[PDB]
Amino acid sequence: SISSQLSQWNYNNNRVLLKRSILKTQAFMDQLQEENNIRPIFIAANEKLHVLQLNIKLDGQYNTKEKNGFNIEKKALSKLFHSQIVSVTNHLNALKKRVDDVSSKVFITGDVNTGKSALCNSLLKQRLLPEDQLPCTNVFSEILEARENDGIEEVHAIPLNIAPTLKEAIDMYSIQNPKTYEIHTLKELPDLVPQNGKYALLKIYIKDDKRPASTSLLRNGTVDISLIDSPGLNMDSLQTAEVMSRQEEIDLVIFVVNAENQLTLSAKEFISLASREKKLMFFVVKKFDKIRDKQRCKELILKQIRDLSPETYKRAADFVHFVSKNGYSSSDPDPDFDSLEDSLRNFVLKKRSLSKLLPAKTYLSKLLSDIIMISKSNMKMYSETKKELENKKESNLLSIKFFQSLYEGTVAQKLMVEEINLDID
Amino acid sequence: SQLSQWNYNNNRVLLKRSILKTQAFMDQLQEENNIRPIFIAANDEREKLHVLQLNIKLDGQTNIEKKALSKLFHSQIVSVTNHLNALKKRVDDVSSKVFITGDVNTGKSALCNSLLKQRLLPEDQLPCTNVFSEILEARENDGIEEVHAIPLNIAPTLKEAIDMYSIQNPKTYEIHTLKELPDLVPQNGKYALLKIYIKDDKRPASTSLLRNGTVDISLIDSPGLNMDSLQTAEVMSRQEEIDLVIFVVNAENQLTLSAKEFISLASREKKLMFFVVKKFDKIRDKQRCKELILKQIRDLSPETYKRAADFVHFVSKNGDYSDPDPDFDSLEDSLRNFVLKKRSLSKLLPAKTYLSKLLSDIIMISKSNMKMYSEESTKKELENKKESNLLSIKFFQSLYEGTVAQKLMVEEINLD
Ligand SMILES: Nc1nc2c(ncn2[C@@H]2O[C@H](COP(=O)(O)OP(=O)(O)OP(=O)(O)O)[C@@H](O)[C@H]2O)c(=O)[nH]1
Ligand SMILES: Nc1nc2c(ncn2[C@@H]2O[C@H](COP(=O)(O)OP(=O)(O)OP(=O)(O)O)[C@@H](O)[C@H]2O)c(=O)[nH]1
Ligand SMILES: [Mg+2]
Ligand SMILES: [Mg+2]
Ligand code: NA
Ligand code: NA
Repeated sequence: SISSQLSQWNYNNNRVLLKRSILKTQAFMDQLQEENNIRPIFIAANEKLHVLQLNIKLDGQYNTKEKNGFNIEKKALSKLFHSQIVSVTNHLNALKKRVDDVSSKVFITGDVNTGKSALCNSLLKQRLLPEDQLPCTNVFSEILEARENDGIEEVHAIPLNIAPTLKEAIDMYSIQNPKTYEIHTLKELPDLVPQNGKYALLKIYIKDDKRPASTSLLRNGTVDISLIDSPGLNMDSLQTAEVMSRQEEIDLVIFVVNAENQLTLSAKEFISLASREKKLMFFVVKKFDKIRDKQRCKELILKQIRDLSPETYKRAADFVHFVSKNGYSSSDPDPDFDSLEDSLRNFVLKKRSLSKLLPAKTYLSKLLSDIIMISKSNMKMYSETKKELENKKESNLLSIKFFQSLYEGTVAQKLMVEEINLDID
Repeated sequence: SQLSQWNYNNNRVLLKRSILKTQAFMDQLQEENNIRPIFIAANDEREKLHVLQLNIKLDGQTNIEKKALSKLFHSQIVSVTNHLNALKKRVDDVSSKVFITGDVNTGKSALCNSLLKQRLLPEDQLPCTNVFSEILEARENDGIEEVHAIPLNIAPTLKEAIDMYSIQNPKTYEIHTLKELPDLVPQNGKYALLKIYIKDDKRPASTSLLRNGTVDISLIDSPGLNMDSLQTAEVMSRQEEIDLVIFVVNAENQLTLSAKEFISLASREKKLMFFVVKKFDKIRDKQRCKELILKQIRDLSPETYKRAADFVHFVSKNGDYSDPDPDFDSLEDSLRNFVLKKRSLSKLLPAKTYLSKLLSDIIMISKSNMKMYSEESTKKELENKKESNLLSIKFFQSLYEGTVAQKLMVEEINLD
């Protein structure tokens, strides 16, 4: 208890440190946007940024080995860069809201038909979420404890018509404000989960009465936990975008891998984007019982995880798992699943600083790195009609002082962020 | 049948001329866009375009002015120009290249082995085919059954490496036997394409597909979609260089997003393609899985849907003929009908469909650019800017009259 009390003490301290770091990194962000507005900055270069990358893609156009670049002039690129500034600011606010929150939101996502719904059902030891051979979950399914809903086991279907976008409709939901959700029982879930054109979020309130609290995930007595079953990747273009959007508003990712396909391209597109903030995530490989070349399949998944996120591969004993339990509490042990359940429980409940706060430090360190790289480039370059020349030389000097100060500030802030130690437990 | 082939050769010559005329229209637009940018719309809006649609996406992330948009659209011109080149090569070729592609682990290689009734191409549960494996009749290689492996280092990129290939030029390929095939197919970082010469003597010519005696056929086993970003890109590019598509669908997933991205792009020219639903024996809800796939076919290509009996097939034939299969026999019969008998539909129609689509887009671009300049800063700038407007208006007047006339030329090519 003394170690658990030191962890809670350390966690609340680091929570305060990262909240201030987000505040000041956002202020460096705000300085960039204000500077880019008055005189455009330099984005071109001939290595790459982590978060502030400006990558232009033509829809329906695939470059096999083409130059890209497109040779857009400076002023047009900076107007597109402003969208990258807004995107990072929204992500920064998503991290700040998560840091202030004390609850841990777990995200179980992956390609279509990998077994995410079956894995969530396994975590609760009850067949609650619909599972099907054909594409099933089309609406985000969030399982919560029944305490918040006064102890009634029912489903709150968040309608999509209450807000212009999905994110705004989810944020609108409050149990005290009816008609922002429709009351449904637990038994219409097969009818609710495919209606992606009607509902944005399914608030599923249940009681984790099955299995005692010492080894139950939702009823741990320590941390409020939220379980979110995600629609499949590689199905719809908008569906993928919505899954991308959720990743920024959840604390923990459990990525479900189909053993035959290994990490697919649609899967790599998610993990690499999540890696902007999430140094560590869970990789659960289902349907491994089918594989007959297990050793070669073994090495192929790990080799891909090593590249997509080497910290997870470094800690593969706790984060890489190969389960076969499919569509509970049977007389059979199933040690593969129990080992994931213990590793998961240990991560969410004992290592708060690692499970909850590490995404903030990783993103801050990466975002500050980019602002350092951007300042360095604009410095070297700004160092390099007649009537219009006098004001162009004056404006160039007015921003070389800006990028000099912004350079100095972010080099300092990066070193300050590294002073935070989240691997205490 | 003697008369029927005379109309085929005439249309092959008629399409060849329209391709050369549209190729020149493309060059003129690219030349004009370089000296003075053109007016284009980014989103769909109304009166949308078929092939020259310009949709912008910032990679990694539920604005832009005239100059910058035209630089973006220039790369779309060269893609259409390169696509027009690949079509011109196809109308030149009297053979039919059949492309068997789809998502990873759908059964692309297994379907090729079934069409040849021979366990030739490697099959594996885990991702296997990474190099384009194309199968020819051994009569083109002096009757020698071997593998010609085209190295990738012989040319800067992959496309030029295949066109470099010549059986008479040595070391532009590497001689390999058929048994080593499991070792060459995963080396996408070393080889660009595998030339596989076999003899289709396992079944008589009346039922064989490669040795039919009527039409030269080439069977191409494709790397799986949704694996690598570059690997998917080369699959996009190979589509433009083949005459027929056999899309292999994974039954439990139906048409994935990566699948829809192939088909929708191939729909720009190919109104008809084959859909083989493999692993259908494992499906529990066969009726609902059938309906799901068919509905997706209807939206992705209605022409294939109205002929679903000839193009949409559900086969349980798998890897793991050392007994005939009725569901699979219906696939080969309909396939043989498409490549051998209905040559004008399977070989010439793609060229015509692209031309009618592209020419329709030039007309709209020319018409819209035309009226838009007709609406309207130092004194030196204005006088030069005015003359450039007059120069671009006169250009699009010529391009409008040229492509409207070429539109009628293409629509009067009667295939049936
Ligand atoms: N052999 C085996 N079958 C599995 C496993 N996990 C799921 N399945 C089966 O594969 C199918 C997929 O079940 P789901 O729970 O719905 O997986 P999903 O990721 O949620 O699929 P979608 O929601 O539609 O995107 C089900 O029929 C399961 O019975 C597994 O670990 N091993
Ligand atoms: N049940 C069933 N299994 C199949 C079927 N076709 C192939 N398989 C099996 O699924 C696996 C796929 O093998 P492949 O022939 O290489 O399929 P593929 O499309 O070429 O996969 P890649 O080349 O790696 O992209 C093999 O182990 C086959 O035995 C089928 O129609 N039904
Ligand atoms: Mg699901
Ligand atoms: Mg294959
Ligand atoms: Na499913
Ligand atoms: Na395979």
